[PDB]
Amino acid sequence: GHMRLLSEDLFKQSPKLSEQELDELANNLADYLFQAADIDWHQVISEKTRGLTTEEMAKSEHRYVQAFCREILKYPDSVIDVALKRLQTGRERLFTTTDEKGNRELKKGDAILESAINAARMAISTEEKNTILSNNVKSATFEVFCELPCMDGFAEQNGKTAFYALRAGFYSAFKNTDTAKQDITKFMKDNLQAGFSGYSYQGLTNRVAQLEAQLAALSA
Amino acid sequence: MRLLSEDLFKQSPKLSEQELDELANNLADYLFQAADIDWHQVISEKTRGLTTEEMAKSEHRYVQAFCREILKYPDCYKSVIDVALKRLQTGRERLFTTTDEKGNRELKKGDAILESAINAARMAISTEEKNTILSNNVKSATFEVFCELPCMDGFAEQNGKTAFYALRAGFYSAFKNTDTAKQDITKFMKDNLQAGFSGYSYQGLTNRVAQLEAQLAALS
Repeated sequence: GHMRLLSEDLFKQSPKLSEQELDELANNLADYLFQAADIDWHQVISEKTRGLTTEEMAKSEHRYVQAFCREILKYPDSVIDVALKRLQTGRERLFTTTDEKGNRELKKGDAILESAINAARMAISTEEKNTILSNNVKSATFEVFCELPCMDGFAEQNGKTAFYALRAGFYSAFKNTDTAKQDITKFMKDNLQAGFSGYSYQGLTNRVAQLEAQLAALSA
Repeated sequence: MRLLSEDLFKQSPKLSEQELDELANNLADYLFQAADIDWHQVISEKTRGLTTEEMAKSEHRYVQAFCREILKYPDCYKSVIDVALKRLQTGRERLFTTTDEKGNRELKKGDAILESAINAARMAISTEEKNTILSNNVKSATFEVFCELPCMDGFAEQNGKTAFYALRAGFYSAFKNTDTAKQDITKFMKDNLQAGFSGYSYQGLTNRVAQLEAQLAALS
């Protein structure tokens, strides 16, 4: 199943999982983690395009440069920086638009580039992403992880300190980018299987209970 | 000293046992002084009635004082004593009654300013008495004065909601019923200052775990 979007029980029934779909769940939760990771596109597109021309960027691939540059369509327009700035200016409706089988012209408008950015996000192979990231993979991949449903309130249930422990155990999770994926999966698996206990606060409370009951019944 | 923004918790261990006890003690004392007394949770107390001659006798000094102060107006018929009460919060600004002794007065209303009556009650009260008047409502009040200390400042933000709650509960349970209460809390205080505060603290639950592991492996 594709639900890592399980609001909580992701961290609940994982404990609690036979090695099969635990190794599975960890693996493709990792795959999801990369696949979702934001690339901060503006530098990326500018550095891939330039110094080319409107018709000639639409020529290449690089699927994503194309997917993004299907937005030369709104109106006329290296010169992509121009596009960016000259667009994000207003949230209102100004820039003209094309007509295919019939006129839809004064429309977005402020596309928020969810149009173009999203298009790109759709058109980029994930590996290209891994390479293009190169150790910013840490903050980005972790940053998808943080907005997961399962991770929804962690910061305020467990506190700042527990949350930082988790970030740091995540960055320390993989070195170097070479094995990045294989690394992260590991971490996911090991946290999914038991836990997440501390970094959980309850996990810790329980850990201490059980841990002093086995320094208790040690009688022997 | 109290009011130490951070230090108190971190630097309380280790003060010499005499200094620790001085802190635990003067601390209980503060919690009890600063306790917000919140009258009108006292109205339904022995005003149920009527409830007429109370103000006459009113064994406990606070009712004697308070009432013998609030009896100088018409008492507000035609909606027990409750009717009259309402006329003085929303009475703003009615400017009504209080005939002396002689005539006039005209009046303080105000609705007027009960604050004279509550000044009466609170000046007519001791702190031990306060302990008495609270009655299992002591827990909450004394706690929400304890969170007003500088050391408690960001406690739920660093350690999270769950720990804040465990801390509360642990505090509330610090005392079985009223008899020994001032002592119990003191013991609890001393108890949590000597060591820690460890969990409830996040960091302390961690060290506590790793140390119970170091005792595990240190022996076995």
